[PDB]
Amino acid sequence: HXXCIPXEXVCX
Repeated sequence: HXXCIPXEXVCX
């Protein structure tokens, strides 16, 4: 939701 952060973070 709202984007993705690769490494430390989430997709969605």
